Amino acid sequence: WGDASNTFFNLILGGFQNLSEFVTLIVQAVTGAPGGLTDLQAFLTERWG
Amino acid sequence: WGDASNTFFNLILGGFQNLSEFVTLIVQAVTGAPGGLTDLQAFLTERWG
Amino acid sequence: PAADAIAKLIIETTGNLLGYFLLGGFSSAGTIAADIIMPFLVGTIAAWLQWKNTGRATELGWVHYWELYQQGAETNSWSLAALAALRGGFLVGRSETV
Repeated sequence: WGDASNTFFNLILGGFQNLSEFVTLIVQAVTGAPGGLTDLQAFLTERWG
Repeated sequence: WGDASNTFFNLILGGFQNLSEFVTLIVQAVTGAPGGLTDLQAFLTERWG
Repeated sequence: PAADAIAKLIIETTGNLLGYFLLGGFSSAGTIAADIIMPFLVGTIAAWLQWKNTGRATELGWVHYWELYQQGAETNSWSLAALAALRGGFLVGRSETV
């Protein structure tokens, strides 16, 4: 079970515990302000405008 | 099993059903036109041009 | 069987272990588990019924035989009828006149 946990959380999930924090990481990588996917879309829309 | 399902589909996977749906959401957030990763690359490349 | 039936031991323990795993219990011991050790306690939780016959003790007195293990005609029915199983067990060692 410990080996399965290592495989699931390190290999399959990368270095991310879940998908929500990974979304936040994507938002922080493409935008200065941290936030959700809506925040990402808003910042990108402002940039394109 | 119900608690495990809640944890998997809400915590680990966020609010997204699957990675394909999450990819579509990322493409819709960063580009106006929905589509796959190829569509994201195409829109961003024409915007680069 | 109401505590450690094989269906319980498989399904419920697998679900509990999967929930613990998804929370990250095996990644780090911080998580609090919910009955992931049920197969380890097979035949130990509420597995017996002991009854002391007070009337028999009063009849017999200070010196008496203590206890007797009794197996029913149906080996998996005492949990269904505890009282009937106990009375069937007490059917054995009683005062007898012929």
